[PDB]
Amino acid sequence: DKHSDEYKIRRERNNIAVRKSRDKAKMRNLETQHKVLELTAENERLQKKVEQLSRELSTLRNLFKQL
Amino acid sequence: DKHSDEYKIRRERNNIAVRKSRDKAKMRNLETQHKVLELTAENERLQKKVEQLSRELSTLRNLFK
DNA sequence: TAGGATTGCGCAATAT
DNA sequence: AATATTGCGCAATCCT
Repeated sequence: DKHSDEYKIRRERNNIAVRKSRDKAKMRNLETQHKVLELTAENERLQKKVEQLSRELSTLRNLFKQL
Repeated sequence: DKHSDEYKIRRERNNIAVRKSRDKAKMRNLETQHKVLELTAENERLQKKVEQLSRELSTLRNLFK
């Protein structure tokens, strides 16, 4: 009975739930995009640290090897 | 007119476009989530590398003493 | 069995 | 013209 009164309230409740679910998912996506930005900045920081330490170590090893 | 052949083909083509558009968005969102997993693992790897390089530096510097 | 959460899809207005 | 998006909503199904 798609004309019923009860039917309409059931549909209204689901429509409310749908918007809530969609909002939540779209927010989760936005949070995830933010996480990528955050993780990328951290990845760049770590890359820089690894390079710096690698050069420091290579220089020290060369010193010992030049004895 | 919903009986119009033009209408019928209009709906058929739009339904294809709507589905395509929605699949592309779901794909983009899944990739973004994937990148989080990727970067997380990579950052973990680099951190371990940082720690390893530091141990190697310490070991060598101990030779001075 | 009830009832909210998720998901896929259609429609039609609207944008490109 | 034709395809791409998107607000609104139906219905099935998943989850409590």
